[PDB]
Amino acid sequence: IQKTPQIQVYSRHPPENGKPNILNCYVTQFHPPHIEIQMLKNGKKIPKVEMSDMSFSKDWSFYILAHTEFTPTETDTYACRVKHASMAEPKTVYWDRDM
Amino acid sequence: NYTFRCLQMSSFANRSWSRTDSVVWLGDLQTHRWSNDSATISFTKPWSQGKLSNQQWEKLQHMFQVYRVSFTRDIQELVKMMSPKEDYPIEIQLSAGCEMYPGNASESFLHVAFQGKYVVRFWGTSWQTVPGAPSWLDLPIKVLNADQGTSATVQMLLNDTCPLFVRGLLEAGKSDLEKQEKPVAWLSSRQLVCHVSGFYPKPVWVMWMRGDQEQQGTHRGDFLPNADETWYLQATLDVEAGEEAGLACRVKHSSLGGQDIILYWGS
Ligand SMILES: *[C@@H]1O[C@H](CO[C@@H]2O[C@@H](C)[C@@H](O)[C@@H](O)[C@@H]2O)[C@@H](O[C@@H]2O[C@H](CO)[C@@H](O[C@@H]3O[C@H](CO[C@H]4O[C@H](CO)[C@@H](O)[C@H](O)[C@@H]4O)[C@@H](O)[C@H](O[C@H]4O[C@H](CO)[C@@H](O)[C@H](O)[C@@H]4O)[C@@H]3O)[C@H](O)[C@H]2NC(C)=O)[C@H](O)[C@H]1NC(C)=O
Ligand SMILES: *[C@@H]1O[C@H](CO)[C@@H](O[C@@H]2O[C@H](CO)[C@@H](O[C@@H]3O[C@H](CO)[C@@H](O)[C@H](O[C@H]4O[C@H](CO)[C@@H](O)[C@H](O)[C@@H]4O[C@H]4O[C@H](CO)[C@@H](O)[C@H](O)[C@@H]4O)[C@@H]3O)[C@H](O)[C@H]2NC(C)=O)[C@H](O)[C@H]1NC(C)=O
Ligand SMILES: CCCCCCCCCCCCCCCC(=O)O
Ligand SMILES: *[C@@H]1O[C@H](CO)[C@@H](O)[C@H](O)[C@H]1NC(C)=O
Repeated sequence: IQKTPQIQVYSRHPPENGKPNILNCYVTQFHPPHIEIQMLKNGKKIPKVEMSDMSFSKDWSFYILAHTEFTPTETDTYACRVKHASMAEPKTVYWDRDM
Repeated sequence: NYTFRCLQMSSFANRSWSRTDSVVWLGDLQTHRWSNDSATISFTKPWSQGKLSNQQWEKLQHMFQVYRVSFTRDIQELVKMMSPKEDYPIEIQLSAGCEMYPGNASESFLHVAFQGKYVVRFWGTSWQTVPGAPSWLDLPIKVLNADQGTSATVQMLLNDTCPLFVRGLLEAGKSDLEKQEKPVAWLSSRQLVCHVSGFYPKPVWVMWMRGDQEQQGTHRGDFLPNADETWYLQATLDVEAGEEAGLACRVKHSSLGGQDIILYWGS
């Protein structure tokens, strides 16, 4: 049966405003494996996002990691938005500026 | 201990469309991918061929190639014969490999899930349903067990090929498998958060401290992967404000020596 994705957003290096960094969006616990993942900068789709190969855990649920170059600043928001048959609407999780 | 796990994921949408993709891990490091759109198995490490020769690797690859076509045909044939009782879409996953233990020791496995639930395993010399699996699986599994050639090959692959190939991998991949990468930490925040990122291998200790005393309220989050074969973890501590003064996050990790990272809240 279907399992809804969990989404966590976190940065590879300490986030310091103005310093280039990598933002990660890890999407886990979902089934079936077909899914759509976008990373957003101020609500707009970021073009070059890299994804890992989809894989699954011991409990059979799927997972995938997306990541993109980004520069945190005082005025930009970032987010990860997922579309999946288990949800009526796309689900979006904002980076909290700390992680 | 290292576990080698070959993960196959096959999706069937209708009589006309399906795909199978696999990924292979040794411990927490990916060694291969095999995309449905690819004729051949891709290496994700310079040592992914282990100690096999180009010709053994080719024979082994050719068997898998044959298996991937056979698998697909056999499942579609199986859905036709059951129609209309087993409905599209169908999701089948297999996890197969071996776990290498202290000394010469290894154990192999082959588990199969259908619609996200474990239903079948290969054990001993045959395929079996696991208790609680749907009873329509009994007949096709009895049939597959009458296929002596497949049973011998699967027995060989699990009991012999797997451990031998993996010993070659651990030899060939030694310097990546034993790599050491140092974490960086930072603090944010009521709830104090110690973020620790970039460490490898996975074992790590992270704690909120006041002086010498470990703060028992420390909650370790989940380990989250970074995209460069390193790990991320945070540890959080709930604290009455003002009260933040004197706390530090301490990180102990093999890559650091005995030079722990110590970050004091308040600078
Ligand atoms: C590969 O290794 C297999 C063992 O390893 C397990 O499964 C594999 C796939 C991996 O996952 C691995 O990590 C696992 O540890 C090995 O399977 C073994 O095969 C032999 C036959 O070749 C089996 O022997 C027969 O056993 C039955 C008894 O079975 C029951 O009882 C035993 C315990 O008492 C249980 O362990 C079983 O699970 C069952 O509950 C006997 O009735 C039978 O005797 C009859 O046949 C023989 C001729 O072979 C005559 O000599 C006798 O007198 C009788 O007529 C056999 O002794 C053994 O059960 C089986 N193990 C398991 C767990 O099933 C496989 O053979 C290896 N294959 C190769 C090619 O290397
Ligand atoms: C995962 O991988 C597997 C295995 O590689 C894929 O399975 C194969 O998919 C291929 C490509 O679709 C398929 O080849 C078809 O065989 C058909 C008969 O069964 C042919 O009729 C068909 O030919 C048409 O398309 C070709 C290009 O793909 C054209 O070159 C050709 O001229 C044909 O074009 C005519 O007919 C088509 C309709 O098919 C039409 O659109 C055109 O306009 C024109 O009328 C293909 O050659 C194999 O049969 C499959 N091989 C298997 C199963 O072993 C599988 O699809 C992959 N899954 C995904 C999702 O990617
Ligand atoms: C079914 C037993 C598999 C274990 C045998 C160990 C041999 C190593 C194979 C490495 C590459 C395999 C790629 C996986 C192909 C697939 O699952 O469809
Ligand atoms: C089978 O499913 C595929 C994948 O969803 C879909 O695009 C298509 O409608 C189906 N193909 C046919 C011929 O119905």
